[PDB]
Amino acid sequence: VSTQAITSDERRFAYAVLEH
Amino acid sequence: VSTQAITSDERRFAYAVLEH
Amino acid sequence: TYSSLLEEFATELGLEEIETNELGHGAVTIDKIWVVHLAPINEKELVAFMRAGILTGQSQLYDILRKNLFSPLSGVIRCALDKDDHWLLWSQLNINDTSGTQLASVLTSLVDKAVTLS
Amino acid sequence: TYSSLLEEFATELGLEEIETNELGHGAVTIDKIWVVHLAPINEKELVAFMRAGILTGQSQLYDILRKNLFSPLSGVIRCALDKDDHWLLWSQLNINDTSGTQLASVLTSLVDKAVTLS
Repeated sequence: VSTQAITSDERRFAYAVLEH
Repeated sequence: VSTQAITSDERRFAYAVLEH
Repeated sequence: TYSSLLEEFATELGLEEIETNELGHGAVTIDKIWVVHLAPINEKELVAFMRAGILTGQSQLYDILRKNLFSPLSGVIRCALDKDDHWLLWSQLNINDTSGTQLASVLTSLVDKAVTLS
Repeated sequence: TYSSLLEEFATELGLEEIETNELGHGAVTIDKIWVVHLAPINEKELVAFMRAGILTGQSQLYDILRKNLFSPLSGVIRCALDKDDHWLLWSQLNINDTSGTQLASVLTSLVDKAVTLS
């Protein structure tokens, strides 16, 4: 694996898939 | 679960899915 | 224990004793129409699975894909297609975590989902 | 150990230390374009997952469904669709069975499969 550490509008898209 | 024990042409279809 | 698991599934279902081959592969018939195959797959785990027949026509595809997410829970039912385009459904279970009555439970779910696709 | 797993994945990848919230949810960015979400999901297990963008047009559906079979092996990549019809890919892994370098391995597979669908 080639790259590194962060996030944005997914502690939205994420937060949610994490129940859906 | 309602019914019980046996098989036929799947020790074929089975035998195979078991690698596919 | 894979054999102790089948020893107990046979009990919680009064059935003679499930005959396995040398790969511990066994089978059960359900409502006379459904064959459920059981097989150890790893050291830790088994698979229960079955054939369910043809793809509607199309687009039950999206609906399965939309539900093919991960789960916190064991015994989830997953669907694939066949070489010859029949639904195949299966669940994989930790053999030590799984009572004979969890297994019967998975099978019922297996057979529910097939009835619904078929 | 979920936190010891991320402690070691961070190492085998020299990255500061992966910040998690209170649900241990963390994220990594890959080739600058791909966000991989990591999250404990059970007591025994984690999920690694990500968004990959739109369904070709159709019929990569069958192709995923034809490959959505069970496996003896850990780290298999599974695909779902989004509410808004983007591929979501994920793998679920036993947290005790999984080294920091297995995890990097899953992520690479995750990102391979997305590149191929996208």
